[PDB]
Amino acid sequence: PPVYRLPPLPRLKVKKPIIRQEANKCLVLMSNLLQCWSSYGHMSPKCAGLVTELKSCTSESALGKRKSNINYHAARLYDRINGKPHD
Amino acid sequence: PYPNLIPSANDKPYSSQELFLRQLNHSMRTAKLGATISKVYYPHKDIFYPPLPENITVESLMSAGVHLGQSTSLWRSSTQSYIYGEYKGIHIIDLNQTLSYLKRAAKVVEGVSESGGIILFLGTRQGQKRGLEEAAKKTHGYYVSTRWIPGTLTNSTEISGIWEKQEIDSNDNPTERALSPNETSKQVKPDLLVVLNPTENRNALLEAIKSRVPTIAIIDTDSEPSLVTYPIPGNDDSLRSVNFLLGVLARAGQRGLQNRLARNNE
Amino acid sequence: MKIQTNAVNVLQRTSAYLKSGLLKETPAWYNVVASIPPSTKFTREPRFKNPSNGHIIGKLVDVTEQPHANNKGLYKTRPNSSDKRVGVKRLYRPPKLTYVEDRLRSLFYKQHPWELSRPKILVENEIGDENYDWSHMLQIGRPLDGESVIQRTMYLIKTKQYGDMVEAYDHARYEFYALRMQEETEQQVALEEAEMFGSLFGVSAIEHGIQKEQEVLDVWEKKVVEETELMAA
Amino acid sequence: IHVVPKLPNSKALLQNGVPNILSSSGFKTVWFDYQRYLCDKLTLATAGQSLESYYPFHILLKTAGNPLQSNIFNLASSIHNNHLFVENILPSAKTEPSRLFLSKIKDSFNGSDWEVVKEEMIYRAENEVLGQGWLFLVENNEKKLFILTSNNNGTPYYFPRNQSFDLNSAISIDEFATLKQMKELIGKSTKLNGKVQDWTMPIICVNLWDHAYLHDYGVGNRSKYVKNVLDNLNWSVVNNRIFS
Amino acid sequence: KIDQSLSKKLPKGTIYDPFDFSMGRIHLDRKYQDIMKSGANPLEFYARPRILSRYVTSTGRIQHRDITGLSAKNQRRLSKAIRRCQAIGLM
Amino acid sequence: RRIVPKLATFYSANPNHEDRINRLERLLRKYIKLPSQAPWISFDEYALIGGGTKLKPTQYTQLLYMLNKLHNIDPQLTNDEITSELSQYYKKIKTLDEFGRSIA
Amino acid sequence: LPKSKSADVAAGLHKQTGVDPDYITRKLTMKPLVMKRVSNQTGKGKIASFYALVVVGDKNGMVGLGEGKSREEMSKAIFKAHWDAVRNLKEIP
Amino acid sequence: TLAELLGRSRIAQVANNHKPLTYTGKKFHPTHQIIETKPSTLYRQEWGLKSAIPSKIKSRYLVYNDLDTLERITTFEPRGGTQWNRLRFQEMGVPIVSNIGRQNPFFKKFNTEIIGTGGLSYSLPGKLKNSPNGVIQRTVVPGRILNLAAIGGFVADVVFFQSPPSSFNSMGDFIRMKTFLFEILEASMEKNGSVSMHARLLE
Ligand SMILES: [Mg+2]
Ligand SMILES: [Mg+2]
Repeated sequence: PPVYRLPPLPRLKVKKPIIRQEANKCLVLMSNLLQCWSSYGHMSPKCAGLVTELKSCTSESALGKRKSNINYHAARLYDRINGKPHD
Repeated sequence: PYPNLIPSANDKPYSSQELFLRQLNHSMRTAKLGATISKVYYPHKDIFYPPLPENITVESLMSAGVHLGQSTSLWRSSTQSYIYGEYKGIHIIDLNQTLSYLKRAAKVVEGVSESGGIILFLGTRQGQKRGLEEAAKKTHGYYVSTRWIPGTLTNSTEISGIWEKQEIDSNDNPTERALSPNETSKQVKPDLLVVLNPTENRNALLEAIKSRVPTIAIIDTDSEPSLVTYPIPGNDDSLRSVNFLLGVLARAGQRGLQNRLARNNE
Repeated sequence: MKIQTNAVNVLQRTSAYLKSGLLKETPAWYNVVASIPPSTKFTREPRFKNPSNGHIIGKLVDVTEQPHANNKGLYKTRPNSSDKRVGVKRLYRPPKLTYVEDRLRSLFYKQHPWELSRPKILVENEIGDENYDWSHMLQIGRPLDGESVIQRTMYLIKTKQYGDMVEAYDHARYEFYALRMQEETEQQVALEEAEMFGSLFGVSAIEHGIQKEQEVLDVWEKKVVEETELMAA
Repeated sequence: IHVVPKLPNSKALLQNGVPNILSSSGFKTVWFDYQRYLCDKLTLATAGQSLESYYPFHILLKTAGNPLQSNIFNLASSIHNNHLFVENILPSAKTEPSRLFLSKIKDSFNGSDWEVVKEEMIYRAENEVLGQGWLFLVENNEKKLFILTSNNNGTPYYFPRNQSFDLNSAISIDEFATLKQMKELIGKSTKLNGKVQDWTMPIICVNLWDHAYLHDYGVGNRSKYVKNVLDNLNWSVVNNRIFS
Repeated sequence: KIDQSLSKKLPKGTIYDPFDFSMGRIHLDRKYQDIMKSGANPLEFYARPRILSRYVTSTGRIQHRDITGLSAKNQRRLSKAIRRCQAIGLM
Repeated sequence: RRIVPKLATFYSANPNHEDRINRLERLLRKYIKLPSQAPWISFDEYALIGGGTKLKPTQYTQLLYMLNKLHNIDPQLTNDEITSELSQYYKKIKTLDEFGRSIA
Repeated sequence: LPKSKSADVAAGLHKQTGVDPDYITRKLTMKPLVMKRVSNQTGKGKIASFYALVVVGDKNGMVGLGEGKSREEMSKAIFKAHWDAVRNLKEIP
Repeated sequence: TLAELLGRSRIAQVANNHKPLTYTGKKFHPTHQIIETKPSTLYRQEWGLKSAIPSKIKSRYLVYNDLDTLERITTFEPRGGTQWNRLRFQEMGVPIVSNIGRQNPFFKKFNTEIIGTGGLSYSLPGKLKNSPNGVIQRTVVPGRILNLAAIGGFVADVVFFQSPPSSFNSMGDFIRMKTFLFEILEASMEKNGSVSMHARLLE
């Protein structure tokens, strides 16, 4: 395959590192409730427990619960990982 | 021995401590029993029982792994004379050459120890510390494992200003008299810098040549050999090969120290 | 990197200082360094033999040295293009070390994939101390493996019991197989004996493997449930 | 590589054997040849493995729990057990049994005499092991001693590899129950290797293999041989391997 | 019941490992994933749209050498053949 | 005579600390087989004997680790030398009235 | 409690790099070659700096160049240049 | 000479290959030579390679491709699972025989194809295995059903008298959790080097 060697750079770093955390439980419950209410009319008792669960989740605050070291490694290992020729 | 051991009652079984002691006793007397194991490599044995420069062979160097140079793509062509050939995508260091350079290095190490010089063993890599400290202990010498702060010799008064200096006999007895504040503040320069990773501490080498100090280094197949007074071609990456070379050097310096002590006694 | 003058000319620089009177007292190292001089001759030295093979590097086959007809029946009467080019870089670039044994090794592990699964300690014991007569395979310090086979093949080749290499290799392989079978039988029977005389093994290899799998599966299951929930919502 | 250790007054041993119990030839058969053979076998087994560096006893302890690689365990066990036996035998390197040892024996065997204990040991040797084996007088974490037979290369140290009775033949109910209890204990260990704690130490190993007796005593008279060994053994060595 | 994406089906003749049952294995598998490559000039296939249409996007565009993964010369020949094809009626 | 540095770690960054760690490390090595079964000097307190301004948090944590493990050696098996080395690193009630009521 | 400058330099050299002070004081004789005033445009403003360049040398083939710099007056810069020169002494053939 | 010693020595003994360490395709046999250390040598990071190996690795076994690369790192993976598969197979004790009527290859220019088995089994088929309980006719092995069954480091084809609904349909695609016993009938080996086992589910 076609390898692509970079030139000598000042500093290998990702501009923004994404953590990719899991989505919020409360938000999910709210979405589920919304989906249920799309069907079954306005407020039928099929989504009786779901609403209660949502309320329990969003009692103390609107959301329930409230970084990736990737730059430090790149920064650390750039000089090694280079194919930079000798001095 | 074991003054605080509370022994269990005769009717009762052994205590935990008593049992441990019994196990230790068994180990000392009758565990290493059934056989003896000749011709096998214990890592520790290279630090505490290194061979003399004379008795080293090419075979021993090869076993240590000294022959394995850096890589074919990480080649400083300055080091061309030292390398034997390439194999497994790796330059292989000519080991007769390595031997001769090691002997030369060992002799200079011995000489400065005999003259009562300050030998300094510099080794920034991870596993090297313990063996480095042992070598430093062996000759009445010094070492550095935690990083070399740039300017220990060039800028000695700022860096090495507030550490205790000593006085010494023709033997190595402290002769503890008070050093004057003028007497203390002078730099105490090494008479041999010996590095285990010259490629990682260029700076130390540069200060040595500025500060006018002869230096020894394990020159791998990517390292500049002109940057030191006495290069030893060899495998600086593997921990055991370095230890072997270092241990040899320590032994050479130890001998020279012993000789100096003998001549003082005379 | 330029060739540094100042790392090896240390004693000269200090000798000058001593002469001047910049240095009152001589260093400890000074006499020692005088006695044992540095190299200071940082040359590129040429090499004329490949050490592994014993091929000649420097020489050129001439037109007069090749009298007979070539493949496709043409007589060489002139130097070719490559015979005129100045091959100096070959004298200086270090030789690629080649061994006949490497090919045999490669062949063996192609033929016997599961020999790779037998773990190999690469940490050498004293290489000088050993003394193996390859009349037979089973050496003492060395274990039984493809290497031992290959050494046996090489010995056979040397002695000319089997003039052909392939035949010698086959023979070595056949010697190995019997030994392997014997080893296999030894362990099984030892296990049987142990079972008979009331020995007790707490964790068998297969049981261990199952246990190892179980933890991973448990980890997967909780994660998988969470992922399904995520997907649903 | 595992090689046999140099015994004290080796040349004398070669010339004679052992004054009372073993001949020049009989001692050679048990040690100078058989031990060597065992060592060679162990080396062959454990040439390129991590086991090459370790001593026989430490190898055995490592290996004990593993069902496969039982051959290594057997060899290692044999090597250690045989050298213990030789150590017990040796004339020097007259000594009596220790007072402490005698007191311990008395405590263990309902206040019986040392001669009685010996007699019980020889009876056990006669009855328990068929074919090959070992006869140990051991000491455990409870300070009292006891007699331990093993059926070929069973170690006194680690109880799951005591190899103490033969299930090739028929067995008792009590023996079966004991086995079941052991198995349960092993299962309770809860480690990845699955190896229990055990602090059994051998005080008097005796070699019930045919490599010791068969030359001198013939196929019968193994009991007689055992008795002779018990009568004439190095007591200083025994005393040394007794106290905590 | 569960979807196909979150369970690695180990093949029949294959070996496996404790790791191989994991989520991490599946992720690794997901991460790590012809006649013109075989060694025959693509300019034989200019009267064979069926085969040339494999090296073309749904709309009709020719695919890049990064995508198709060809030798540069072989790629250019393929491209030429395609262009010839569309100059003709066929393709 | 010769004027020479005391510590073998002299040339290293924080030589005194390194020297201090080395003795503890040696002790640990010596009594590494001894079976294992609080009031340690502060960072600032350690600095005055150790590195001073050159003392780092990581170094202090390492030192603590070294001391704690040594201390953990079962008290019955411990030595005099170990204890000597560790020695360095150590260091009104309200009631009712006459009439039985609590003022506050 | 409290030529003199040259002696102080020599003493400082002896501390830093083990050089003979008496030799530095007597046999070495210095000579300024260039004596610039030099400046940097900083946000504060133009910041001037006295640059010296001062050959020192024992008149027996031992010679050294040295440069030095001070924001404070030129005497300090010259001292620094002298120091540098004595650090860089060199045997010419 | 040095060259001869190098050719002999333990790094030359490891036959070189640049096969992927990560191969997500079908694995029928070991790709790479497994390389172990001793515990002592691991403690001072020495594996008998060009360089030291990172202190993060605490496993004694590994696999590698390059002693040193342009990236200034040895290309390795700390795993030796293939030995354990072999050991499991040995424990199971089902002898591999060629189902096609052919002579056993171990008895009697170059052929790169796999000579019989790849060396996972040098066992011969004719033996029985006695125990305290008796002579074992049926080999009992615990395994996991996937949907095929994973049985001691090998996937195996499975057969049964009746398909049990209670165990299967209760957890349709979580059958991997519950370990079931198996009776391994025989092990055949195809040209590609895959071990085609055949088991039978016991209840
Ligand atoms: Mg290097
Ligand atoms: Mg300048």
